[PDB]
Amino acid sequence: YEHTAVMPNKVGIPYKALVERPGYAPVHLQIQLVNTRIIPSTNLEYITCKYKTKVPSPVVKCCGATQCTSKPHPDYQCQVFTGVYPFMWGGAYCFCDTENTQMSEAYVERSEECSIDHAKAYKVHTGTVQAMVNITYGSVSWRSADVYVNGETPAKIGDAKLIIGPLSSAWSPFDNKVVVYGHEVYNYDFPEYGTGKAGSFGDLQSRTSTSNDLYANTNLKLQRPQAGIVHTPFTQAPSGFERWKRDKGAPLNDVAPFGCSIALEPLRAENCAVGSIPISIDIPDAAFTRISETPTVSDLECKITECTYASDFGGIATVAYKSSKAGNCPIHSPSGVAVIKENDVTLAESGSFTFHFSTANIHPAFKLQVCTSAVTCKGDCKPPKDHIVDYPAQHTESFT
Amino acid sequence: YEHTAVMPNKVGIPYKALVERPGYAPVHLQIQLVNTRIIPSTNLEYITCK
Repeated sequence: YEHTAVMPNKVGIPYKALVERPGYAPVHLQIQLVNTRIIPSTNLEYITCKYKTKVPSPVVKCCGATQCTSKPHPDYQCQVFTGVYPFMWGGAYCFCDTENTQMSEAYVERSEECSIDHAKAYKVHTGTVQAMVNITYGSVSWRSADVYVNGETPAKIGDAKLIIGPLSSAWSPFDNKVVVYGHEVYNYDFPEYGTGKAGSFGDLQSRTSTSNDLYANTNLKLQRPQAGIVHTPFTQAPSGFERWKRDKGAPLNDVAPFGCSIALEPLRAENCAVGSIPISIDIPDAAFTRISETPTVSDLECKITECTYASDFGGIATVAYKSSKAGNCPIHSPSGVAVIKENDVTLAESGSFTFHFSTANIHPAFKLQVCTSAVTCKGDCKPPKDHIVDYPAQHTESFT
Repeated sequence: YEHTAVMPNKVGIPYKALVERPGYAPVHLQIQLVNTRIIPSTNLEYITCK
């Protein structure tokens, strides 16, 4: 009843296996993986965005110098100039000709746009993956269970209880350093907090949008106003966050192999088809029925009808059933050569019922198990010319 | 599927060909040539009369 089985990690591929429960009628299983969310553990480092040089009003003493003070503003650049003669609309501003001094100061403050648009640095750990599994086994034909991958957690939705994982591959598309920009994910190597070079990425680094303190290395340097005019000419490197926005690499959600996609989320990488899962499930004995009730289908034979050497269910075959009583009968092929989309067939008195399947061998010689009745369906297949189908469901490529 | 086939250039004959695309039932096709006009390119030279 406790059917342990390793399962390939695919999303849209069934796992219709058969339970070889002694003393009772065998019961088919069926497992599907809707999602394979990874959700690695993450730790935010800092957020960067365009900055705004909030330059306050200059201090202009008409006759006399004025020493500046080292204010605690981030990247607070202050410098005093000498020998200035500012004009304004109302005429010349002072009667002195050399004692005029200007005290110009400027500091970098994060732009108002940071509230909505801002990159996010992230350092990630291994984390723990989760999956949504649908199991339509036996006669219940339904399940809607969210499960983990750790090799301890039971999942007991409906009547059956089972345990999943751990994954065979520790492959994580995320790197140790991950940069998230609004909706797309880039595995860019942000240097560290409080060390960004001016002009490059992370010129302005804030711990959090709420955090008041930040790290603004913009190489801001004021210069003398020209021709006696009241303003604050400041020379600084162009916004580093503006750069790398128009020349960033391909997002990780567009270069991650194994068909894995990401989202603005706990950063799960869903549908990351890789490795296998050691699935173990405990079927309740209630679903089991006495073996003495299943009709006998011995002395039957299998005939191939038309097999296509393709990926979709192009293979069909007719089975000449030789039964005694009437009832349901699970069908399954223990061999991985062929996969049968058909799940249950009712048996009449010496009837014949076609079924569909798919295979990957030119001359498929696969065992067919029919409610405790073995038969080999040997035949021939033909490759298709119009290779236009859904994604392959045979998942059995090997030597042919 | 793309049933490529050479058939004789005749008028009164069905070209009963089967389409054996795997996965589906074969279907027959009938082809007949009612007309075989050639219509070569021409260029008027001149006109003569009594």
